[PDB]
Amino acid sequence: KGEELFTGVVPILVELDGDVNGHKFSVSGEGEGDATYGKLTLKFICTTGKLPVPWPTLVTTLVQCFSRYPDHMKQHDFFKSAMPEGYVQEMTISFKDDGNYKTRAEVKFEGDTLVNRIELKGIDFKEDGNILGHKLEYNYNSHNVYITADKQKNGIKANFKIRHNIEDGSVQLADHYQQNTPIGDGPVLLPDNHYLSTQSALSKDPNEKRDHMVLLEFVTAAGI
Ligand SMILES: [Mg+2]
Repeated sequence: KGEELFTGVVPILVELDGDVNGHKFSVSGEGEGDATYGKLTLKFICTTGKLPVPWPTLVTTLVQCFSRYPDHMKQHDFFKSAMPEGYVQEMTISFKDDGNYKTRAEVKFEGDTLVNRIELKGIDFKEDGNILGHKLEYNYNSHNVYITADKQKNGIKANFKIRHNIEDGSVQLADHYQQNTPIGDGPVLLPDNHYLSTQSALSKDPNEKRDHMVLLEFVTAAGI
């Protein structure tokens, strides 16, 4: 059973290949998760050079199996129930008045390591918009990820709106539509409606010259 794999600290690897308006890039991340505390600590590096989009726009794409599900809600934790075989996570991320990302990720164990492998495609971004113009602040607001069951796909859907702070005081909305489906043929937990309360802090490694992001995140299930 999947939740048993998450009682301790688990190493995490994240590998993303991206193309946004023909700008090709890759990101590699390493860190660890401790679902007992809903806690993630990761460092991401752009391995191809400078990142052509703002780091905050990639946070939702770059492992909700590390959410803390309170004991009384453990029957609603799809994400761990799909492990170790894993799940596919697909998102459409619609940036208001701008372009969109489409992502497809596979999240699964490789040995004792939780791996998130992602392909991201971004299209129809404005050259001097907040994304390609790098007008987003290097910070991150707290959000609720609203989860519903998708019985016919044996999985879940999520809907939420990320509020990215713009450097002039305004907000760039990024609407998210998410679908997750198990990779394996074993049974999974199909949840009642609930949400994940997520808090994220972005920072820099003072000794790192590559383009990078240090992320500390807490994710807690609620709403039941
Ligand atoms: Mg077109």
